[PDB]
Amino acid sequence: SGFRKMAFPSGKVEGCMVQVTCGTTTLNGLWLDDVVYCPRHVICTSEDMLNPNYEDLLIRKSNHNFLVQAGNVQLRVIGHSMQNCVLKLKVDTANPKTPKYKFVRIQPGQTFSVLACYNGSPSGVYQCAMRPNFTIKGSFLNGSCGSVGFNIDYDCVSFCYMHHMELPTGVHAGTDLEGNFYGPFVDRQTAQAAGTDTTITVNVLAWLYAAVINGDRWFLNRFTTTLNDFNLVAMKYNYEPLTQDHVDILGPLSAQTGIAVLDMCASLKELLQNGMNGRTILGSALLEDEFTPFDVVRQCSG
Amino acid sequence: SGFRKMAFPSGKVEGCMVQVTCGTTTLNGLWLDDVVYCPRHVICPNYEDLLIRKSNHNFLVQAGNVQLRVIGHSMQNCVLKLKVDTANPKTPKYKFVRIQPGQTFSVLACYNGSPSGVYQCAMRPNFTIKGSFLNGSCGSVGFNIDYDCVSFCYMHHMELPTGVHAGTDLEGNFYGPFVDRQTAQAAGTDTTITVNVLAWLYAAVINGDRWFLNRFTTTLNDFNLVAMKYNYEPLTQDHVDILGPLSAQTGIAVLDMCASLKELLQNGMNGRTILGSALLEDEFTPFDVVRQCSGVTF
Ligand SMILES: COCCN1Cc2ccc(Cl)cc2[C@H](C(=O)Nc2cncc3ccccc23)C1
Ligand SMILES: [Cl-]
Repeated sequence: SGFRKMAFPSGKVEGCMVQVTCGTTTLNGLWLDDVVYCPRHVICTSEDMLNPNYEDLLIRKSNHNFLVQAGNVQLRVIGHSMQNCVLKLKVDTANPKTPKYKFVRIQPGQTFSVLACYNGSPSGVYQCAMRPNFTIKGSFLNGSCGSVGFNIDYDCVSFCYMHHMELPTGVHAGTDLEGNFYGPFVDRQTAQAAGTDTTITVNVLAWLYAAVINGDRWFLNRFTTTLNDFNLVAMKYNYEPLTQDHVDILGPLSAQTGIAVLDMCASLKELLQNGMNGRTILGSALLEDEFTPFDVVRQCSG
Repeated sequence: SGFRKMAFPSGKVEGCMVQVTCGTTTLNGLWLDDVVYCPRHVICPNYEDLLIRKSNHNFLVQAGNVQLRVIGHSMQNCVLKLKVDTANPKTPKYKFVRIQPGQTFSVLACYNGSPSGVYQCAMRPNFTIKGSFLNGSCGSVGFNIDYDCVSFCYMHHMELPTGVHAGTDLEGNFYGPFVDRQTAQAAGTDTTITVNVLAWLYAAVINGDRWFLNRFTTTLNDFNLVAMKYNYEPLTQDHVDILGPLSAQTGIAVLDMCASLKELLQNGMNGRTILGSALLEDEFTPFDVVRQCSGVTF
């Protein structure tokens, strides 16, 4: 029993964190084999931030301008290339602690663990989700740039996020490990804003199935709904549209508990209408949307 | 910006998890130097009578794919200490510490000697933990990281009928009035960790949430009369002293923040949230708030 927001063990990722220094700027890098991946804005200075020409800034750099630190040992940079908004620093030593890894691009609603780092040193780990507005509600201070998000399904580390910036609302923007940003964001200090955020419907439904598996059935009702009538109601509460793919993905949880997806949808409809009325679901007074159907299956069963 | 339930990096602890098998039972062990620590119920009760019948070769210890050979065994309260032939090369700088209720820690939940997840939790005033554990999770450990030193504070033993968890410190002494036996046991009535809620209200202020603040103050005695009415733990002068740095950083006296908490308890949140929560959060200590709102590394 018990349902906690659970992060992956960070050990495999800690053994890859390095500190990257270019001039006055210091941030984190990911050392995998003989390459250190870090945000390309490490080469940017004071005025070179509203409209930086990264190709023009990088051509002025030599390998010895980049100081890379792995614990107390300094790594020697022997090459550099840019791939979108990531800088790839070729180093003269391959990381012996390199785990079995993959670079994956995630879709909104997917979850991942974050190893928050400062000066190449890991300070904490937490679980979070790619919001539908492509931002993450993380916990990051100055110097956390270059921190990474990951999942460790089986013995392999899937890197899915690298942190680049904080938006004026306090939420965070970053890229996949190939340097492509999530969302309409740019690694420029221009006026940017996160779009209106919505609730991840498929995730809330998965968390309601987790509550049923853990013995909580107070919110269930004798009603069902059509998928169309559910979406019309859900849109009014700023909930993401629920698709037929989401219904198919909730299939295993539906068969395990004996509650049809559209039956669970009717219960969510009623929760949105009534609120909780002094009650909680899995120790929460709000509807939790940062657990996917896969996360529920993983923690509630294996 | 941002305030998350943050666990310590588990790397140093992952390198210590092993699988312990005795007869039909399989659980986790903590391999530090040449000793593997695990719950004594792996041999299951008269534990002295059960242990005298076991030989070293009855305990199968697995470290990844490598098998460790047991060369001795002894009991220390409710922990079994299996002497092994090989010292763990991944042994970190460590200490065994006993924590007090209200103190927080990271839990590296494991199954079959393999770490599967890490989460943050607190020792409840009723000495239970609201964890997330399944069958096979026994022997999973709780820890804090202090500079480069890992302080092990918890070893999981059992789940109570309410779904909450009971375990011991690494010296085998249980937290709470629990016993390691299949019998009728219940967690006592739980209370809210007042000093922790106040620390989390200071974290909300640092993150720009000030709606709950007011012009009022209270006496420590008048606050404790109200707090006792709402199943909150008594707030002591030590708690007030510990909240000092957060009070000076935000400019809100502890008894001023206590007057805000009094109004939240009597009047509720009124459709509003604090740090994305509609309930008052009590599993962040004043030190957890300071460490996260300053970014200290390990
Ligand atoms: C206060 O001045 C911040 C200026 N930042 C402007 C900016 C613009 C584009 C890009 Cl890609 C990076 C940045 C930098 C940035 O977002 N850094 C930070 C990251 N993550 C949390 C941060 C919390 C606080 C501070 C800074 C954070 C620096
Ligand atoms: Cl995905």
